[PDB]
Amino acid sequence: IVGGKVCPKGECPWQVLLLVNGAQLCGGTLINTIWVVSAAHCFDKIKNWRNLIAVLGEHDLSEHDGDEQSRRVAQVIIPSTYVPGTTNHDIALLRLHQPVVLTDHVVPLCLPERTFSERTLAFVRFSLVSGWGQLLDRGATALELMVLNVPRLMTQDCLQQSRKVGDSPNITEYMFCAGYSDGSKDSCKGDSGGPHATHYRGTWYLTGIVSWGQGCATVGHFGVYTRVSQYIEWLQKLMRSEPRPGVLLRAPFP
Amino acid sequence: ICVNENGGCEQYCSDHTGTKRSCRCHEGYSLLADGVSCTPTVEYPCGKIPILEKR
Ligand SMILES: CCOc1cc([C@@H](Nc2ccc3c(N)nccc3c2)C(=O)NS(=O)(=O)c2ccccc2)ccc1OC(C)C
Ligand SMILES: [Ca+2]
Repeated sequence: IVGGKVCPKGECPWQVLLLVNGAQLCGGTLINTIWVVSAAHCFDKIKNWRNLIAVLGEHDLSEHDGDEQSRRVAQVIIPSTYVPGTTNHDIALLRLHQPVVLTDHVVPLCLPERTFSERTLAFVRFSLVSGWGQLLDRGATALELMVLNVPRLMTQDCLQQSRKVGDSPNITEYMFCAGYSDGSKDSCKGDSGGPHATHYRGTWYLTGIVSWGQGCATVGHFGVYTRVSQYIEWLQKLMRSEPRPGVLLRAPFP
Repeated sequence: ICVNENGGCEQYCSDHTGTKRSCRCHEGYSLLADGVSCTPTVEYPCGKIPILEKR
């Protein structure tokens, strides 16, 4: 996260840290005691699916304070429409091997209904994006969880306010822009998979997933987030399904 | 009704037979008698921050 602040410990209790062989991989969002939403692109280069760990209640990566809860990731579900190495349909649904225990430091973010998300949440201007990603473009990643408040743009506006780039990917109906074009504030590659959380009448909801962009906090460019509202029904149906052997599962989308 | 100001609902809104509207809540919440407000029914409802709620 570039240009944000430390999220006070326990104020982003749905934030997930994903590790592979103990190394920082991506962020994620807890949506109930056994399910985490992250980005499909986080898994493009995994070879050993058995060493994927989700950590809840994490804040400071340098110390163990006892609020952290680690769980093995039993299943990674990706839409059939996602193509590794491309940007569209950038979402993954992870089933934890055992539920996390809800505490003051581990709480799920509400996965909203599609209608409520499209009709109401999509019109809330500012939302929070968080993670342990790069503090600067080509800089070190954060030891403490960072958070940034970003405004959402309508896609016509995003394309109009952005600097034209060669081979630049299209912003589809499964994405949305948020952030700033002045190069001061953005989410970064290490924040991939983390939440874009929106407040509405006293409750926070999942509206986006840190997905892609052109260099972190690059002048003339905004952050691009997966538009979670397009996946509510897909996510809900999978959460009612029985687990299947094998960690990776490709599930039909829609 | 739901398209305009969330039909006055705190959380979810469903449109019915003509000018009828029913508000609903996420799991871990129940609807108050005002028909619009959602109150937690569990210790750790989704989307609420305990350290801020207890302060
Ligand atoms: C679908 C994801 O696509 C991309 C993802 C990314 C990197 N993430 C982000 C996330 C949010 C960003 C933000 N808010 N602002 C600025 C930049 C941001 C970069 C990433 O994760 N890099 S990675 O090298 O680790 C990797 C990439 C792809 C697949 C696996 C790993 C950079 C480019 C990407 O695509 C091209 C446009 C085509
Ligand atoms: Ca720690």
